[PDB]
Amino acid sequence: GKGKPRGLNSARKLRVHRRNNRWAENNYKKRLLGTAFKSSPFGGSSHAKGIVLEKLGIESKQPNSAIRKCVRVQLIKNGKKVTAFVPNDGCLNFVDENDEVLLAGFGRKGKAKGDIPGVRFKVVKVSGVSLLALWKEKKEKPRS
Amino acid sequence: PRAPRTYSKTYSTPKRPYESSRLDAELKLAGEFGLKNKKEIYRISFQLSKIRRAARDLLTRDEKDPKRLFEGNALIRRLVRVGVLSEDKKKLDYVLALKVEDFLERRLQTQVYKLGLAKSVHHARVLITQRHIAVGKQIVNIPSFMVRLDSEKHIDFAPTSPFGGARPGRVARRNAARKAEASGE
Amino acid sequence: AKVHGSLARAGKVKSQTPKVEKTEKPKKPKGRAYKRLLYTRRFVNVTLVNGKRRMNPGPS
Amino acid sequence: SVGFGLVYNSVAEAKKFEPTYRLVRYGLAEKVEKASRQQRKQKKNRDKKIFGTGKRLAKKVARRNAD
RNA sequence: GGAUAGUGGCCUACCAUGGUUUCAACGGGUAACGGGGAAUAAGGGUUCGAUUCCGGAGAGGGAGCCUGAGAAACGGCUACCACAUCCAAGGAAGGCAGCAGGCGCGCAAAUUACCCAAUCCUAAUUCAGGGAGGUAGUGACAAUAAAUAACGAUACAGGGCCCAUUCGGGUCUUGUAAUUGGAAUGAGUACAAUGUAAAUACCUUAACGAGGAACAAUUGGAGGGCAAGUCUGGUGCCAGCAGCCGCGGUAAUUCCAGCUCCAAUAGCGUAUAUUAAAGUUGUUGCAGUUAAAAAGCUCGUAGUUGAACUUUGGGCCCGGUUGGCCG
RNA sequence: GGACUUUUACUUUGAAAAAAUUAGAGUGUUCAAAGCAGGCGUAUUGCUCGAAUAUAUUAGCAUGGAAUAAUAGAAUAGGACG
Ligand SMILES: [Mg+2]
Ligand SMILES: [Mg+2]
Ligand SMILES: [Mg+2]
Ligand SMILES: [Mg+2]
Ligand SMILES: [Mg+2]
Ligand SMILES: [Mg+2]
Ligand SMILES: [Mg+2]
Ligand SMILES: [Mg+2]
Ligand SMILES: [Mg+2]
Ligand SMILES: [Mg+2]
Ligand SMILES: [Mg+2]
Ligand SMILES: [Mg+2]
Ligand SMILES: [Mg+2]
Ligand SMILES: [Mg+2]
Ligand SMILES: [Mg+2]
Ligand SMILES: [Mg+2]
Ligand SMILES: [Mg+2]
Ligand SMILES: [Mg+2]
Ligand SMILES: [Mg+2]
Ligand SMILES: [Mg+2]
Ligand SMILES: [Mg+2]
Ligand SMILES: [Mg+2]
Ligand SMILES: [Mg+2]
Ligand SMILES: [Mg+2]
Ligand SMILES: [Mg+2]
Ligand SMILES: [Mg+2]
Ligand SMILES: [Mg+2]
Repeated sequence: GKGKPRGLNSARKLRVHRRNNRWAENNYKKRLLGTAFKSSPFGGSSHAKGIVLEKLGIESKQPNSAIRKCVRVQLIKNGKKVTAFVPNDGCLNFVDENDEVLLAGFGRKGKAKGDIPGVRFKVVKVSGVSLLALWKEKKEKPRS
Repeated sequence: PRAPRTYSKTYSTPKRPYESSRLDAELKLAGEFGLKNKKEIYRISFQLSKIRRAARDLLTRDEKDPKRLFEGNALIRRLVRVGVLSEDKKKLDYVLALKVEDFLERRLQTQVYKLGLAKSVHHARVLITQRHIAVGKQIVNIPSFMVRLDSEKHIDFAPTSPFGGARPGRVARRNAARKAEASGE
Repeated sequence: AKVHGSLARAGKVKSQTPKVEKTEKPKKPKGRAYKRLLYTRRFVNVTLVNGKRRMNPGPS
Repeated sequence: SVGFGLVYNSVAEAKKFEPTYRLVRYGLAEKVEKASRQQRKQKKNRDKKIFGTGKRLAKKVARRNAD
């Protein structure tokens, strides 16, 4: 009958064994150990706000050739420095150094997006008025 | 610290996203019954789904099981009373069957058409929603009221409104103001 | 790898594409009447049947 | 239209069986309208910090006007 | 014995040497209050519950206690620690995890308003009090219903069809319209009464209120998965797209746009989580010769497991529920 | 009332079983989410149906079952009966 015990009393061996082999289950592990809070730039939260340091242009990966415009951001609640990407054509023009931006993840549970090595987070809101609105031309950038 | 005014939603939502066959079918149903939302189809599909489920459940029971009998014939008489279930086929076995169009064909904006008063399911929509027609003198403005069977005999126009006599309205009588101010003094 | 590449070219293509403004058009119905125009257009009066049925062809 | 109604055996039997806001609404008893809730509350809370009739302290704080 | 309201290592004297433990003690973690419950629909499961109900614990931290039937209470007191206010420098005072409301913190959360009219509570008590609770404001938290148009005439085009020797446009309308037609209605506006403690809105309802300058629908997408272009203009491995496979180095089905089109629709997108997909946690139900995976070997303790056999058979009675063919 | 009784597992049926939630009956909140209402006449003096049913699994309890699984007995007879 290969493996598992089948008796009517073997309940313990079975549930215990389940715990054990649950530990190889990635998602379970991470949820249990709490990598969520220990590791990870964000607290576990959806997003987090930080401040703009350097404006970096990362050369993309292969087989691709370009210059992915990015921003060095130091999380406010955290102090953790982390480099994010400024999406859409232009937009890097919108941000500037020493600014206060809202950062979101890149939908992969961590893991950098595409041809952009390292960058695990994108930008959403500079000076509190949303990238998109500006990049179109709805809102306009706050005073200072 | 009070009591929780309870609620629940009324529409399920199709598990596959972009299937041309289903989408076209849906579309045709909308364009034929004068619907604006695919949600109007979804809502019905969900009602149908919960009923059909209750049916399967009561069938797995034993024939002439107390619960099966009571609840079964309760659902059944419920279904016939609004002209969905066929009085011919009338022992849940056919509510297992059934379909959407049965429910669709029984809505107020449908009945308002299937007996004159429309010449257009859209004319039905507009009129109904425009405070015309009623059951008794009880005006109804819900394109999906679902006409109860022995009340089909009460879908006339309103004691208010034109078409049922009360006053031409405000646009017409504004034209009467135009006439009484133009062609004379 | 390289992180400090140029940045000058930021926002190049958008900023250099000729802004051609929209063209004033018939207000399409908003709601059920739209689903109706869709119904008649898709099915009732029908369009081409050149082999099958095309939903958005240019110089076809 | 649908509502509710009652009729009292005498005219005295309504003016003592009815909410006097209804008596107000009808035309029987005028509303002795007063200081706001917060106002009245505030007045009682001021009045709490005084033990006795008062005149004693008004005059002892009137003796205070001297030195 | 003592103490308690009272049992009790609750405490104290003397005496003994016991008590839990792989059937997992003790210890550690908990981004841990427990439960009713919640989310996910083949079933079994997985996940979650600070939060309207119940039970518990605290009132910045600790302890201590008065009063009392009941408190180790904090909108009670006392002391200490941490905060922190007032001063005339002698001194005196505070405890919003009550309602608002303010700073802070942040991804993340509303008015320093009205009332006892209701639901209920307390007192000496029909009345007084009640930020309990109710009203309104704030409020795309989630949820229900569902406007943004309905119908004619008409300019050719047609497919129907009787006829076709050959004019064809005739009355059954599919409708594309770059002329027109009178109709209807709440969105808003606003007497009136209704509503209400008072007001507000809602349901009602006078006088107003639709013709494209609206009273004017959005949010994404159109190479694939995946529903909708191989149209035109821009760019030229740049700028950018792209969850994934992949696009861009001059005719780009993907980028910047215009046109057209698709899907969903007062809502649509994104990020984080979680459930389904998942028979990739496998009791149901996984896999392990070569893809991940049988300990080099045998002993063997806990654990799971363990052949067959001991009143089987025959006979009689009673009384219930459906169903047959009669009614 | 007196006198003694091998211990179990399983299963059956019932009792004890807060409300809201849930499943589900009834009533046309104009429909729906909901609510637990309402319905009728002589509508100038009043008649009336309601406000169900289900679940509530482990344990404690109470009852029927005696298959399937264990347990106990009489060999140094210190057996069984009266
Ligand atoms: Mg490992
Ligand atoms: Mg690759
Ligand atoms: Mg910190
Ligand atoms: Mg009217
Ligand atoms: Mg905790
Ligand atoms: Mg928990
Ligand atoms: Mg809880
Ligand atoms: Mg917490
Ligand atoms: Mg205390
Ligand atoms: Mg306080
Ligand atoms: Mg208190
Ligand atoms: Mg002094
Ligand atoms: Mg507060
Ligand atoms: Mg919010
Ligand atoms: Mg009072
Ligand atoms: Mg509001
Ligand atoms: Mg509009
Ligand atoms: Mg668009
Ligand atoms: Mg396609
Ligand atoms: Mg092109
Ligand atoms: Mg394009
Ligand atoms: Mg596998
Ligand atoms: Mg191998
Ligand atoms: Mg081996
Ligand atoms: Mg070993
Ligand atoms: Mg055996
Ligand atoms: Mg026998």
